[PDB]
Amino acid sequence: SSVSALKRLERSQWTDKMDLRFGFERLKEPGEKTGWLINMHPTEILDEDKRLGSAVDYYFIQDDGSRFKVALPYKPYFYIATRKGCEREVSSFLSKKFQGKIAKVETVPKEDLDLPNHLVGLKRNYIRLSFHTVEDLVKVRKEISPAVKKNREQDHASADQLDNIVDMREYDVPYHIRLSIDLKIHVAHWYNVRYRGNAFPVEITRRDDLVERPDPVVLAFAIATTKLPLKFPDAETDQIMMISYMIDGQGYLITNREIVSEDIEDFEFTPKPEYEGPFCVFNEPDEAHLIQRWFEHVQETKPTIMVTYNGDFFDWPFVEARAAVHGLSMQQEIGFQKDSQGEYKAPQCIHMDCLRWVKRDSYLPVGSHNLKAAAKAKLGYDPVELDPEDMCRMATEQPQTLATYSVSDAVATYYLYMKYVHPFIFALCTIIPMEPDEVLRKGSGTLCEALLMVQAFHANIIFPNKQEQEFNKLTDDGHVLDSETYVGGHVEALESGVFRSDIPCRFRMNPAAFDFLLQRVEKTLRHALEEEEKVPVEQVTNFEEVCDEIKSKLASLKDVPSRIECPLIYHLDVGAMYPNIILTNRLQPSAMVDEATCAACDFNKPGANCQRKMAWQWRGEFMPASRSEYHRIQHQLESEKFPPLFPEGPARAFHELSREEQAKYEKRRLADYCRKAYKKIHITKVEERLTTICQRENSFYVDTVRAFRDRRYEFKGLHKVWKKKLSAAVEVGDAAEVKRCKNMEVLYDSLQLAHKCILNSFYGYVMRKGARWYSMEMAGIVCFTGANIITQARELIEQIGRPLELDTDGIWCVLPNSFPENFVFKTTNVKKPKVTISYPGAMLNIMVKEGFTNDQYQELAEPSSLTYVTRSENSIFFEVDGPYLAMILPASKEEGKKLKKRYAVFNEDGSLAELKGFEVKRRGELQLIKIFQSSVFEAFLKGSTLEEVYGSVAKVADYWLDVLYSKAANMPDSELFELISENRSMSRKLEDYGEQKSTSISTAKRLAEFLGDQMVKDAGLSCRYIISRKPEGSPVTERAIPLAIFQAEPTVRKHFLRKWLKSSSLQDFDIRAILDWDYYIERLGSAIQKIITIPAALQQVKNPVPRVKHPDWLHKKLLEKNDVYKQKKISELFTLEGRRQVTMA
Amino acid sequence: MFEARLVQGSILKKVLEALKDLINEACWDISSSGVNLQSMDSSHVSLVQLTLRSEGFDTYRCDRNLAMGVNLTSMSKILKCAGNEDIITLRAEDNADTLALVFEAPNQEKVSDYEMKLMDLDVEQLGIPEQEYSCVVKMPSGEFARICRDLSHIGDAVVISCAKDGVKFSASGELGNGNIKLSQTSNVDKEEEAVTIEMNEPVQLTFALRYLNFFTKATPLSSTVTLSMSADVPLVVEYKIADMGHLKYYLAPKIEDEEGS
Amino acid sequence: MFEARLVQGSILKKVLEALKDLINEACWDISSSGVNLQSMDSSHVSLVQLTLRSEGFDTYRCDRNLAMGVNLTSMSKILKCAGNEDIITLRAEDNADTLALVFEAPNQEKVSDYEMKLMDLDVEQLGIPEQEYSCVVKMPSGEFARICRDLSHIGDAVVISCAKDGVKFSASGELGNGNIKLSQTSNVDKEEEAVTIEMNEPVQLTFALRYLNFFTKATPLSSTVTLSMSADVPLVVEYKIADMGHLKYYLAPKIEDEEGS
Amino acid sequence: MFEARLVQGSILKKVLEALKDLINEACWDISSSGVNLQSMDSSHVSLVQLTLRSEGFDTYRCDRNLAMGVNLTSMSKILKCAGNEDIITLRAEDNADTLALVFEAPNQEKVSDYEMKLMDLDVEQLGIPEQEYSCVVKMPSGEFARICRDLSHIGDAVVISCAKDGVKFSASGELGNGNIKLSQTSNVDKEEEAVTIEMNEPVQLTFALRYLNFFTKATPLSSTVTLSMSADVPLVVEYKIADMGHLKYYLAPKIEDEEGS
DNA sequence: AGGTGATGCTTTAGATTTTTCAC
DNA sequence: CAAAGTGAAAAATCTAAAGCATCACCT
Ligand code: SF4
Repeated sequence: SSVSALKRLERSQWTDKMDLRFGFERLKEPGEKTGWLINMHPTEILDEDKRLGSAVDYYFIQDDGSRFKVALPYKPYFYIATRKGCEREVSSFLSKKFQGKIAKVETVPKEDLDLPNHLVGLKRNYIRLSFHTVEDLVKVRKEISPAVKKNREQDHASADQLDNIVDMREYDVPYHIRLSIDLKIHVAHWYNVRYRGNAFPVEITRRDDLVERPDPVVLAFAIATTKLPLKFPDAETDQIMMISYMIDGQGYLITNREIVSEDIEDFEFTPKPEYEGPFCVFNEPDEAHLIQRWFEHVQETKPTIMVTYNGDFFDWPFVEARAAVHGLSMQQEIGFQKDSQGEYKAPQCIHMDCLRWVKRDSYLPVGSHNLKAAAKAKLGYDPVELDPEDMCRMATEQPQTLATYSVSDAVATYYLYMKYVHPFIFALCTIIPMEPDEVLRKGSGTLCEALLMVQAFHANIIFPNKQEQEFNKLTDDGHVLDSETYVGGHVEALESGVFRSDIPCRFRMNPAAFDFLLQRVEKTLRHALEEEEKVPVEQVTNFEEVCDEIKSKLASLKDVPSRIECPLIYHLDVGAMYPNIILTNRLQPSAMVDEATCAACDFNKPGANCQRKMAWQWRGEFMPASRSEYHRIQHQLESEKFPPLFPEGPARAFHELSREEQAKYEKRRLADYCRKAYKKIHITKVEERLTTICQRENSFYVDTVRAFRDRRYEFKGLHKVWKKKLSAAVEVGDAAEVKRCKNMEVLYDSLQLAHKCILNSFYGYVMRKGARWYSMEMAGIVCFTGANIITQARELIEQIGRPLELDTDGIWCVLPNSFPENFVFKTTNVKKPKVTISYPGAMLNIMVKEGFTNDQYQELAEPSSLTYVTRSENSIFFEVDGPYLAMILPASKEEGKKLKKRYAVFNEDGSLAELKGFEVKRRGELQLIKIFQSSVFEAFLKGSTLEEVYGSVAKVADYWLDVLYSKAANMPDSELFELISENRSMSRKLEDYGEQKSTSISTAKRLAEFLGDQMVKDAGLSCRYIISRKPEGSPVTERAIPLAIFQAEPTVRKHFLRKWLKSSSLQDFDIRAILDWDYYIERLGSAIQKIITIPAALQQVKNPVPRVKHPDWLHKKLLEKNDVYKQKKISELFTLEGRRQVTMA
Repeated sequence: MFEARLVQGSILKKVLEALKDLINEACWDISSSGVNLQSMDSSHVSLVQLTLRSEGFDTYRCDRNLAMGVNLTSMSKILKCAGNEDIITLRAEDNADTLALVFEAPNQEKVSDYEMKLMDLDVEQLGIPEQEYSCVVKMPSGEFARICRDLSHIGDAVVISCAKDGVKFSASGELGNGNIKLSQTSNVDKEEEAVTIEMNEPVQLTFALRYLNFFTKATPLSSTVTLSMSADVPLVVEYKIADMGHLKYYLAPKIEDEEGS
Repeated sequence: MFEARLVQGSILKKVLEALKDLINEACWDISSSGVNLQSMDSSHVSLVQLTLRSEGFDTYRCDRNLAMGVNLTSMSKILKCAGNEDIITLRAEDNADTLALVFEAPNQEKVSDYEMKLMDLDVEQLGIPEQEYSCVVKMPSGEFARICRDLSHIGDAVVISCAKDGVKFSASGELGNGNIKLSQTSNVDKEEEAVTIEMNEPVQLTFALRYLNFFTKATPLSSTVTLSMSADVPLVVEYKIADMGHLKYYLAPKIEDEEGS
Repeated sequence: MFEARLVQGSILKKVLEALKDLINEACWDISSSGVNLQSMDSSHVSLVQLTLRSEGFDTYRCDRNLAMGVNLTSMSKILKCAGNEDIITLRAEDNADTLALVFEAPNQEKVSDYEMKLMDLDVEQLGIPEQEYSCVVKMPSGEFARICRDLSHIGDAVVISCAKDGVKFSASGELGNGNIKLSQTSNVDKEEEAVTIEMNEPVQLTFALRYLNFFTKATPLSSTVTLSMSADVPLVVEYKIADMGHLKYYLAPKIEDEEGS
């Protein structure tokens, strides 16, 4: 009560004095000041009326660096809708029960989206309860959540106004977001701020024209930690060496000299002409002198940005442990406190981590998310490394190595942040009104959620409640569903193997399809001109010339359709294909309308220019239980009691249990009943359903992403324009013009990269529970439209080439050499003197608009007269990335089925453009297979005949398999240890799983026998192990010999391995003699068969190597096709009679 | 109003089960000559032929020249419901929806009826070329079927020769080669066990071992087996089921494609 | 302590082979009269009631009527050592820790001892209602198991139609439908193949096939099984051997899904 | 010319069938004295032996000695060709890269010739430890196989013990433990069912069971087995083949830790 | 020495479950 | 009291569904 109030007050005052310690003054004098935001944070500041007043704070700087802040209070609120005629009394009783919490009660109608009579002009009326603090909000929402839960429970089943309220909303999304959208505040932009007394709220305005913006103070500290061998690295055991850090180009370093042997001097790291960071050395005799010198250095810094990767798991608990050993108070010193979900939020500073962007939102290879790999990707040059096992002695022998390593790592960290992550924060501060930490941490799906809130309040529509997952789904026959999904990613690879463009291959074409192209060559080119660049034909000068060139080349392909010629690897990529199709058909989540509610609309004219007959298939994975036996088992459940979930509580009854344990009871009982009853518990079928979609709603998602795609195109166009301007100014050399033009081009690059990320985020919103617009058909219908497109491409290129991979949004493919691919059209127009046109994308575009010109595109031209102007639009634009030199396609082990979504490509120079889906980018598991993957990916690019390429891959495979077939006697054992180190995590304790059998549980049992239960007392253990072979007649999960046994002294270590081995006869116990090759050999065999053997066998290569065997299903067909005794059709030997059809009896 | 009953239900059981692993939808037809089956595999290789005499049935009332194309897996599953020594009758109508089969036992108590739904498909029909074939053997059924079963795993391709010495079947694979040689029989009175040959010209051909393996499940249909073949000619192996009718079978051979010289 | 020993090794062997898969756990509540095996089935619909009396044994000594019980799987695994006429011998104590299973040869040479860890259960005692049965049939075991296997691969819901003449089973399968006809047998000499029917009222109940297939695993018990039922009551299957006891098999009737009307 | 004539057919194919799961590749020193088998097993924990000398054969021509090698699974699948009554002959040559096998039917019209592309081997040969054997169990191997497979269902390993009271075949399992006891036959007139254990000293030793089961796959060639053994030596489970030859299997003792904790 | 089916002994394809990746 | 997962791999292990090699009568 009052103790909580004074606790919150003293917390507020502590945070306030803490905040003013680091600059950011309390702006309390009247006046108007220019401002440029960096971060936001909520707090409590006492009001003019003595009430504990919750607020938020905005942190602004200027060009000089004037660090100040302003407090923003607003009443917390949420909306409630009841039945019709139950809003006034609800407001009255809520006002008279929530006094001291609610400031005022107001009726704010908001526009529904999921409602019958959809946007006929009816607006649902909500009630809005303006509270005081977020803590009162929490206690009120906990008071109301089971009340509204039971209210909707009788609503499902079928007085007081507490029952009439039937919805709570925006409860998952906290106060930051709705205050951010309430005042239209968009972060990190130039705003004008004016304080006019405490009696009036501080007013903030958006200044729009000032796109020029400064650089805030940054910190890029570079950590290093000595770790004892066979130990988790921690601050309590060992001690720090030094620190170096970078500020806006200028860097420093602070170095503890008690363990550092020698003093150090200034370093420079300039590997690039536009890269430069100067340093300065501060050397500290004491580790306390280290930590203080760093802390007063950041005291004088007035710091706002302090970024190092993976801070919230290895640096901030580390540093607070360091301060706790010395007794230093971190909360007073800075304020770095553990978050409720395992981070260290800074109320005065900003701490990022690139692992929240290089691993997730950079769309790079996942396993190459390390900072050296990030540098080799983006900077292009990998910095120096160290082994954490032996870096303690490396530090003690020489400190200059760690000094150069840390300064290089820090300056690379700054360059990675500046070139990519400041664009990202500006990118996401453009319109998404979020503070950057939860921008990085929360997903791009939540970013799309944020955009939905932004344009929803611009639409002034209500936010849908984030739905809960409901079990016991019942179909039309009331049939129990197990798990629901779609038809899935229609991902198929037709052929497989090596495909290098310069190395020639075989083509077998159809001249009929070539003539089919020929009658519409000119129509293709015309549609390419007037619809891509909106450029008419009459401006084009040499249209006839390129037309005749196309005729000549296509006839030069047409005359001999079966040839051996150099492949042309072209990717039929269509990025943002999803919202393109939603643009074509105006696909809205609550325009998702069934016919029984399509008739509820007022546009069901016989001239059906508004109903789209969209078809889709529903996958059904369901329980065989019927309605009747479900009734019997539910009556048997509710007839008696249950064991209590309450420890030593009353007997547990059905009618007051919660939902999930009842679902568990139901699934177990039906599962084993049908296991003994129906032979299967999961039955797979793919039905078909037909459901149209409406078109005339607010279309906020549709027109929002259309506006975003137009902004994409114009931002990219201005990106080329201003980068040409920047280059020309570089040959000019005037400093002001070049610096403002770099500002403009990084602005445009920021925007385009932003909206590339968001178009990569649109599709993923709907297959996740607890969202605004969960769907079961939206992504389904769009992937069916895309499936139709890619199938039609597969027959089309099936006539005119070879389709390699049918991957959702991109179709990797190959073309003949003389195929028309790109043509430049010289025009008389001054603005575009020459127009470059890619032929295959153009002809696919005319195909997809011949099949898919949506004539139902209707726009609300006049909202007053409800005018819906029907028109026809085309937008289905494809693209082909630069011709790829290489194309590799792996296959699978089993019969007739290959890998899906797994492949790799290479540019003309052979750069690592794209590689994904393999274990080599998968963390954990086995690592030696990862390193053979790395070696063979390096060895792919050599060669000019595919036989010699396969021979070189065979040579590197022969090397790395004769490494292990020679038992590695003449080579050391540590890298062997890290190669064979198989690690499987303990998600629960050893005693939790119990009777479950796995290699992890067996390893935990071996640890329990070795060092007692103290090593296996909890979960999260990095249980490292290998596999043993000497034990015979034993399951492979059994005998999971751990690596932790190696710490024991040789008599006890031997005795334990006799105990686990059940054989005391052995006397020499080398680790090579305790291996079990069989799991290693089967792992490498599966990998090799997936990567090289099966695709080469498919590519008429006699073997990759005689050291691998093959599944014998392909062996039969190869040995029969290697002989002249082919199969014979009936018709040539046997005469025919005619086709006969059987009729109904 | 079509009726056809046969006393030897067992021979019907075995003939309808021994057509399984090459065809899923047979082409059964009913005419004045009896009931006849001609069906060709889904993998466009081989043809099977079955004919039955009208008098082979105890009663055979063919009211119309009706052909029925029905599935085979469920046909044999509902077929195996019958016991070994039980009488079988087949019923069909000028217009209906479902084939009718009634199973009756000699103890006149274990009597069962069944209702099999009819389906509709369009199928190809192939002509039968009849010409003078080089060699006709009169081989015991169990011995030839045993040869088919045992030579199944020496390889997947079998070559077959006929001579004055007799008949030889030679097959080989990656592991090795095996050949079986048959002489002629004169010192035995039981012609079912006896083997006799005729010859017109030398025969050195080869056939699909695997399809003969899947077909050879018709062993006890006839006590002996007779064959007939020539070069680039249909293989005619036929199983004469007494005066009931006969089974026949047609196979695609292998021809040696010419090479450069 | 507890002691019993009997010479017929086949009887309990096939009893355990019948009861091994249908029920996992049962309570062995021995008394002065003997033991009674009722089991709360994991299916929770098909109840079982086994009775065992003491006159059939050669020795039967016990000190206290223990309400013990063990898993039937381990019992099947340990009596799988038993043959046909090997003398079965069992020893036990007043406390439930380890049983002794002894098998003695008919030719007095082979002996054995086996030990098993016991377990403690808590199963409430189900009632075994006794009533008059409107229809009873003494069904010979072999062809009843045959018709269960007959409709097993064909249908998943067998109807029973017990009439004055006999009983009729039909079903509705994906491939089709059919029926089997039963009646009294009068002229048959062997009564184990004879079938007789008690009737008071025709009872129509639809039933799962392969559950009865689990129950028909008791076919080597006797050549003839007793099958009894009435209206609106679970059916009872009665198996009888020697003067040993009786097994009652209480299977609840699944009604027609009435949601369609 | 490495010739061998012999009347029987079932015995050779079944003794090579006996090695289907224990040896995939072995050594056959085809000598003038005969042919012999001796190798490690696949897991290299046991010794196998098959002896087959010249005077068993009808005619047996062999000038030099050649130690050939063949995949046991391959020729085992090949040796399932002729019947058990078939009379068998095998020969080889100086360049015997392939075997030359003929199956000839008893009625002398169905003759088949077989060949197999061979492969060489290099597995070290060791001398069998020959010494006095303390205990031998001359008991019919069918019962031995039955009981060992029966206890294999409950037990994983065995404890052999032949003391002055009799033979104890103990077997501890995770579910339960069991032991097998047998004494001398006294009232059995026939000596093929009799057990006669010559008695030297009591023994308690441990061996494997699944390898013993693999050895007991080879019963139907002999009526009885000798289980020859001493203290701390591998078991000698000897099967008499015929007058043709014999065979020995040597299973290693399980070295349990005799020391205390 | 074969003809009807039991009866069991391998064999092979799903079934199921648990981490652990990509989206 | 808390917590953004679910298809796909891949195997371990647990299964059942058959394929096929011996037996209960009978001259
Ligand atoms: S498709 Fe047309 S008729 Fe149907 S709901 Fe939408 S606007 Fe109304």
